[PDB]
Amino acid sequence: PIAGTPSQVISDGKAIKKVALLGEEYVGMRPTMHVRVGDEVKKAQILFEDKKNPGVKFTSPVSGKVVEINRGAKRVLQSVVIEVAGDDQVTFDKFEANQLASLNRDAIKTQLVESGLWTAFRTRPFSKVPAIDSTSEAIFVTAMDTNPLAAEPTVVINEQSEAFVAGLDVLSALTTGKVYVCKKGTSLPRSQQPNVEEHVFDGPHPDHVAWSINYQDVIAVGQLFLTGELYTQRVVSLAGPVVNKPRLVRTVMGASLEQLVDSEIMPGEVRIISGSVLSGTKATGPHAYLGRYHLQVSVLREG
Repeated sequence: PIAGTPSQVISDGKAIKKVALLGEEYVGMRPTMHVRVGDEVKKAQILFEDKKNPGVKFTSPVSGKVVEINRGAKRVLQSVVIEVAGDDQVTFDKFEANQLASLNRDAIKTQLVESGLWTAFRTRPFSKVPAIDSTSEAIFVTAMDTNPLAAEPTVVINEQSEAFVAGLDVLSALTTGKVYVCKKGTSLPRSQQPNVEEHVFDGPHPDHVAWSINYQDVIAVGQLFLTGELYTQRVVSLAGPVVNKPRLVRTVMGASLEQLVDSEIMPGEVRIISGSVLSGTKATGPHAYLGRYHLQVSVLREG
């Protein structure tokens, strides 16, 4: 019973020379561009802002040069594409791990907003990035994944136990109430803060607004406050019936998916999806990049 089931083992992904942010992934987003084609950007430099969500910043995952600003019907921002070059970056304050749970909420927000990592959060429902002036009594951490062919979160978190817990400690200070780690039964490194809860699930077989953030973005939150640098590493499941060796591969936020799957694939006509067949983007043309909230890439036969 495989049908493209990934080996839950991490290895290096194929080389990535360009990345993008995808404008249509952010509910209600109406962009104001802060770069144009030809601009050089640092990692964590702002590429655009949302007119309908003032103060939220959408920042570059890499140092490089803006090579494409793709727009569709009614001029919607499809993608801002950055060709990797150099290692320039905006840096932020760093802290000892023992200080994180005691930081002030407003300083936490400012660092998350300024770095762009604030976009990791989405409200429930509406699925919008929270307003920067808002708070939540309930931050949910998704440390499980029910999508077919997803990466097992425990395997990823095991490489990054310190940063995962550090991220939970930051969230424990950010929430006005509790943090809820949604997980399968398998044990995980545990925050020591009393308002971080675990919610254990098993499956599948086969204002009062909560926020949600996935476990890889929690690792990124811990790295941001421990090191002062935006942490753009991703571990994604590369899987599907036409993937020769489905497995977990290291890549970067926003990675070119044409470059990521370069001869990982059996011959024939195939379709690349950022995310899963249940929740994904057809990764073609200006959309052929890893979506902000996607932790897997599915490649399937065409018919």
